[PDB]
Amino acid sequence: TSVVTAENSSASIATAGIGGPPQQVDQQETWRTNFYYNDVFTWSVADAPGSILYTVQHSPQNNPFTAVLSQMYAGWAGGMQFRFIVAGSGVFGGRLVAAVIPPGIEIGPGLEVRQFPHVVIDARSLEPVTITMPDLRPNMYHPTGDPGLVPTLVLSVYNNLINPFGGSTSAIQVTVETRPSEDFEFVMIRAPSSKTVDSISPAGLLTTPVLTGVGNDNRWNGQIVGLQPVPGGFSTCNRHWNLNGSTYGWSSPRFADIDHRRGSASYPGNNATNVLQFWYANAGSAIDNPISQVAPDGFPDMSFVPFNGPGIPAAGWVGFGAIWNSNSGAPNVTTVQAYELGFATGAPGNLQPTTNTSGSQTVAKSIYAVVTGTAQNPAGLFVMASGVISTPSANAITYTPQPDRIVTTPGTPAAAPVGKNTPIMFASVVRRTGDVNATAGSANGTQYGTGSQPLPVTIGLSLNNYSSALMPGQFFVWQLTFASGFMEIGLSVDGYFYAGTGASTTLIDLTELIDVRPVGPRPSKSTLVFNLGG
Amino acid sequence: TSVVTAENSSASIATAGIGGPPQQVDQQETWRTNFYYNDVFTWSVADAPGSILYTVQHSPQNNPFTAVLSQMYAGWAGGMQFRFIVAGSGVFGGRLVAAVIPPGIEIGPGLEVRQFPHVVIDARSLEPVTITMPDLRPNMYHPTGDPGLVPTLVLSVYNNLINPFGGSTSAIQVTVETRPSEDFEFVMIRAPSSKTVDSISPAGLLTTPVLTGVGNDNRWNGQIVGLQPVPGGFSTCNRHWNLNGSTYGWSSPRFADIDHRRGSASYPGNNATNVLQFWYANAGSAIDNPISQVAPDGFPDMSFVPFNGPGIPAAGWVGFGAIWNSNSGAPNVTTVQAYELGFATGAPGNLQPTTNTSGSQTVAKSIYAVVTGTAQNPAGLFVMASGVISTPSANAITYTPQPDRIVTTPGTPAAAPVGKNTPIMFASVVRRTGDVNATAGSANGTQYGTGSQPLPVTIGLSLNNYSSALMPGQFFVWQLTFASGFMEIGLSVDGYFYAGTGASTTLIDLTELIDVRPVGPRPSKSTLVFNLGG
Repeated sequence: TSVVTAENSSASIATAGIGGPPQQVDQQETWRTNFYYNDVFTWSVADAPGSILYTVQHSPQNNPFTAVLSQMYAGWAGGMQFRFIVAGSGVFGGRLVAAVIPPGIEIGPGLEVRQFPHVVIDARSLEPVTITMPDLRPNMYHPTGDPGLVPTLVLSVYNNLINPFGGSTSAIQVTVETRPSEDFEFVMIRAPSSKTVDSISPAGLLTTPVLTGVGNDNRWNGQIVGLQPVPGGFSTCNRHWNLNGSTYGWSSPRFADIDHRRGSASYPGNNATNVLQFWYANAGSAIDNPISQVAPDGFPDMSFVPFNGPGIPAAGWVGFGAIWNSNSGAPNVTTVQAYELGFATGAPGNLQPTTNTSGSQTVAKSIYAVVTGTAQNPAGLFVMASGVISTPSANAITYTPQPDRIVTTPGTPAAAPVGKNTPIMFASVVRRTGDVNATAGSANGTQYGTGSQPLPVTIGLSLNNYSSALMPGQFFVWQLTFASGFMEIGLSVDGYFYAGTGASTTLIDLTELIDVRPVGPRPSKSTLVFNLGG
Repeated sequence: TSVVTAENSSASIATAGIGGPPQQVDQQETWRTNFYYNDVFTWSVADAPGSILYTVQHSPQNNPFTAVLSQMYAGWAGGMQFRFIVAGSGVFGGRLVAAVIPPGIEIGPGLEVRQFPHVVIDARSLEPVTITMPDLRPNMYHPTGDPGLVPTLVLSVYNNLINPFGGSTSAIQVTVETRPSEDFEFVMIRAPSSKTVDSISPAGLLTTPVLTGVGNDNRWNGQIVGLQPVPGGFSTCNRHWNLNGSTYGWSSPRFADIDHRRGSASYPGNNATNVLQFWYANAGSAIDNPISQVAPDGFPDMSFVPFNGPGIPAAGWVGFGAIWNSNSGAPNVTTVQAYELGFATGAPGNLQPTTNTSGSQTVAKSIYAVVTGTAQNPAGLFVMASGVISTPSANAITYTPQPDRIVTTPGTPAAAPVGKNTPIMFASVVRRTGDVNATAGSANGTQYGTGSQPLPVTIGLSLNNYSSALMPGQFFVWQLTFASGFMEIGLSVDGYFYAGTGASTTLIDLTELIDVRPVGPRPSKSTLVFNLGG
């Protein structure tokens, strides 16, 4: 075998002797002789000449085996060899340029990689193309924890990609591989406790059994069976956490309980027998909720539908609950019922649905008859957190909610389709009131309820800060593999999830889904693949 | 590594010793061992066999690093190595021939490159094809400033390019790369003050922040947000500067002021209360303007629309201004109003719009009521240079101007679509009179006003002479790179800008535009690319 050493090799082990004798310097060790996978990027026909497709800074992490060895060593020095395995086709054309940009030069649109010392990679190349990144460093070694100035490896489009067919295929995958060079070394062994870049990548929170096993939504605690796209956009802010340590809304991530103490109660009719109890409060009276004052913790963020009489309302959010008096509260025995909660205006007269939370008032009307009706001014509610959907007859209404019924607070980031990508929404089979036995079989299509993001993701995002873990303008992409196809699923800086379905409103079933796999950050201009089983 | 020396190598350093010892002659210097980018040309399927695609004369400039080193050296001698990296495809066919034509032979259509000593370059070649241009010179060295007779490198079509598909892709990009040969040298070090070809290429005047940042039009001082093509052609001559140091029109490039002293004034009606003041002068009475006598400096070159009564006219050019008496002028206090200016015939009776400036008369009619109306024969105007567009109601009329309303002087060069290319026109969002709050958001589409060329280009072209900087029959091409595509934009010998959209009238938005890049001269038969985001 032949392992290529760097140009600055003899002065690299010489000046890194301030760390003592070099460690893991044995050239017959396999982890130093073989190339191993590092990354995959995508080269589309929409890429301009001169545009940068791949960028990596010099670091052991670029190799899977020097990233393992760097957690026991407090320092490194030496180069790294990169290989480029274009998937390609013999009908595609266009070249790439790869050059090692020295420290002190910007990496941006104005950079002319073609006038650096470079290597050229064809779109139809069989053998992989190799370049060596030396360790052109001003520090004498890079301590793992603050490495210093490093060279950068930049792939740029030389000639733009052409496909002389037309549609269908428009992007080529290029696989980066990585081997240490002959003068790479480690110094100053440390305890494996912890160190290195002191941040967490957003990769391990979304694993395999989150979609084909356990895993729940943000609205009901239902098992995820589908992703359904929406074209045009939607907004959710209840249990939706963005990539920083913040949210815009109430409802801490737990389906426990809804409890409110102060608010008015009423019932219609002159007779206090077999009526519908109606409870109301304004927005901003929730003193007990430490996150947001606009609602009690666990209140559903849907718009109230105006219904009257004995008719069961279509769609909506009902939950089992009771009303309790204040002053060391013991609830009334003769009122426990299913209640539909929501947001209205003009209570208790002409009730209209509301879109914005400001200027709205929370309402709670019973759907079934109750033999007693109270009207005391201090009163509250106690409603379980998990809910069901009220329906007039069986059949199947629609997936609930629609994108227009979902209430938003002021200052909320909205999902927008960028390119051919479109946002998705996670579906779950939920029980209903028109048919309790809604097993997923025959007797009409079962009801689907859709939340924004998976809860495991909400729990694992709430604690950690990811302000630099994903570079804005891109999304982190996972690779779902079914039994007869595969798909790419993205995750932006706002917590939204993307798939490149385009203008389609068809539910995608995770029945035959097997495994997922991290890839990394990838820009929003690249279309996520849709090679499904169909 | 191996660097190939020339055939006339031993007699090249020998006869260039009249300059003394050779400089930058060190073969281990990287700038002499690596190939670097020089140019890109395009090989279309419309190219005949024998037709010349690429031509370069022998010069250090052909290399990015000997062009840097030539500004400190007053002389050079030796060869240069060229490489040809065809982007290609495995489905394309056809060959090229590259030969070094000696001095004293013409470079034209009758030249048979295939019977010179040549190299053959396939359309589907993976490895680059190398040729060496020796320094076959009659002078003993080439002083930078007057080099003398040089050999020329000519690429010609051997077999014409075939695509056995049909449409879509019809052109291949070929990338020229360049390395100095072993006997290249510099002599007689000079001060870096300045020298070399003593002219400026038209490349640095159109840079990145001219389109996604600062940058204004020739009609209003509005920020450029779009390019819109027109099929059929248009003519503009007001602040439109061609590639020489000349123009055909008035209005020096500055939005300062419009001031005219002599000309007649009138108002209709027997009552001198709440009338529309109307001022007129003939074409050719502007003594104060040193460029052209046909107009005052800053007068808008649009055709007057005939309107009467209290109706606000559709389209047009209005500006805020007042009338002033002569003989050490102090203006009248009781007449300051918005005025619509323009060109008419048959004033003050039957007013008709005019196309040609000869035989026309400049008119200036108020659109709003004014409590005093003068009729003195010596009177003038003072109108601000920046203008707005008068509109009856809100909505959106059209982009203004249309190609037919624009007045031309006699002797004006007209834009014509050549091939599939078509001319473009730079758009800007301008304020209107029907809606002052024309922020680019909701409440109908905002009004777009279109000028001919960017002002930075007018300022940077006015001073310098470019009579040989662009070879006629071609255009200089820049490479715009968006977030999801790219485009080629040309610039001819007449100041017009071209894009290869074809027969389309759709506005192209520079919202996602990032960077531009110079390429060079490219002929008019080559279609500029349109790989946009759609």
